[PDB]
Amino acid sequence: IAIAVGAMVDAAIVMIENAHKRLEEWQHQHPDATLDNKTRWQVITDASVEVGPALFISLLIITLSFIPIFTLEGQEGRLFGPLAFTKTYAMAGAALLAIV
Amino acid sequence: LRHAIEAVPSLNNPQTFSEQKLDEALYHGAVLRVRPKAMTVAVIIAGLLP
Amino acid sequence: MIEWIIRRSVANRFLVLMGALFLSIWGTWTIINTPVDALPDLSD
Amino acid sequence: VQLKPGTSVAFSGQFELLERANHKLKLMVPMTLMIIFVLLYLAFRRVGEA
Repeated sequence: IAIAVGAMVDAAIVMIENAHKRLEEWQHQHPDATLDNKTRWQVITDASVEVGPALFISLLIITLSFIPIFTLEGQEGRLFGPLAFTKTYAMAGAALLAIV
Repeated sequence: LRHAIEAVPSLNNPQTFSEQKLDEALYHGAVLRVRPKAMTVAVIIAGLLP
Repeated sequence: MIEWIIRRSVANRFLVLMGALFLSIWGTWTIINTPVDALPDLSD
Repeated sequence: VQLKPGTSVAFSGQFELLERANHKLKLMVPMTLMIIFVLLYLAFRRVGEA
């Protein structure tokens, strides 16, 4: 619970900065005179374009990698095991929900 | 890095084969990955330290 | 495919917020009710 | 009334499963309202309509 939170925070700032730097690069193009109210819907997809495949799948490794320790177990699986299955399915939906 | 080489350098690669092309292109990705990954080592070293 | 699931999720911004509340409330309920112990998970 | 040494008292009646169900329905009716709105907002999406 102290490990996953450390392996969740990484990608948790990735879909943030990739968007913050995807916006400063848009606000850097168009004339700042007259603006619009759609930007906060295309910044969504922008970050989605090349962060969905990256992160989701990348942390989809933290699971199958945290499984080996889960496979061996008589006490060690109730030990370091629950700490494995957690952050995974989390990331899956909590990444699209984080990116939301 | 696949899109950094896919950028303008890509249309140039089959002709220019320039060192100055992949230089500014990999320098392009550089500023990009550090921006976030710099704040990752932070939340981890200053998060798993307590 | 991986993209589409992110696309329709861009939409339904309201449902995802609720589905997050049903998940946050369903998680707040189990984080307490679930057996807490300093007991190092048994043996044999 | 002083309880003579070696005895005790316990309270149980028809409210055994009364206070339970009752109080527990107050932990379901919100869930059902939260699922009511999820179904009304699902076919109309107009908040004021639900």
